[PDB]
Amino acid sequence: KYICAECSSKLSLSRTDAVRCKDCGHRILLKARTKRLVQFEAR
Amino acid sequence: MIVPVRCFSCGKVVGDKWESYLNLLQEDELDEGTALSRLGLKRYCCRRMILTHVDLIEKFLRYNPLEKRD
Amino acid sequence: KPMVNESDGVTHALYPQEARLRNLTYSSGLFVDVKKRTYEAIDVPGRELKYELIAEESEDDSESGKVFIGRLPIMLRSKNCYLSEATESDLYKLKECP
Repeated sequence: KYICAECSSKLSLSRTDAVRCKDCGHRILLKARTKRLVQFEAR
Repeated sequence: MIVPVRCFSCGKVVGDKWESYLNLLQEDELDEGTALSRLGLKRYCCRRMILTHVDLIEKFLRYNPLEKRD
Repeated sequence: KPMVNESDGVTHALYPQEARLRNLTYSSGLFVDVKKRTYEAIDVPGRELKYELIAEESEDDSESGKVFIGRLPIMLRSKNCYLSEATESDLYKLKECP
């Protein structure tokens, strides 16, 4: 999964698809945080 | 940056009083010293906490973590 | 005004955010008019050459006369930059620091 940079539209991209937004057509794409929260210990 | 919850020196709590403190300044048009003493802030360290606070949370809030320029 | 042409050949105005994030260079383009003239004279030995106007290429009447000459960097907030006339809400939506 990913997310747009202007409108923050929800997008899914493959390993070959162009790195663009479908609605706004921008070239800046952000990831999405790990949906499953993972517990950790600081060592 | 939101108001500190506790006083760094005497352990007291000042976090909840910020909203009510802002009320006295323009609704009642009081001065700063009397407003500070109206809320039980008597040691000058608590007065230091409330008096010299820069509230930066109202500027980040008009903004998004995506696309700042330079 | 500053703008960028991608590898695909598409042209879009460049803004400081994209230059910062994408490692671009904030700059614009320069256009200069060029005119050409050809003179021809009969080289008679012992006499001064007298050239006469024959051909003059000047495309001032068409947009093709503007010869592209290069790209010039732009300093922020100067006259050309988009930031010059931006209000506080304009700076926020473009995400400037006021």
